[PDB]
Amino acid sequence: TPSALGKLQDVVNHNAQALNTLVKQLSSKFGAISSVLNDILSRLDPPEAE
Amino acid sequence: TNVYADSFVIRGNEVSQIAPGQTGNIADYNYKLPDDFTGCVIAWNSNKLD
Repeated sequence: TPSALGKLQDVVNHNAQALNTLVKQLSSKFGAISSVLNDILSRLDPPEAE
Repeated sequence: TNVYADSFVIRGNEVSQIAPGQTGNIADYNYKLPDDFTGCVIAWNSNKLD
């Protein structure tokens, strides 16, 4: 029965999912033209970049 | 606290360049206004005297 360690694998899967989501939520646009800070600082002017 | 008062003559087509965070011929090489400028801009024609 490989599913006997339910909680021991569940906590590790939850931690891995939380870390993967926290890392993946950096490439999502929250109202800007892109998700790269360098692109915002390069293309747009300082006022709109702020 | 401090009220700085400067004066200068400018062309009519160059008045729109006097703005916080504005580029132009008389906006990047003669007078650079900061992006956090807190003040008033007073302009008036003086063709009858200059």
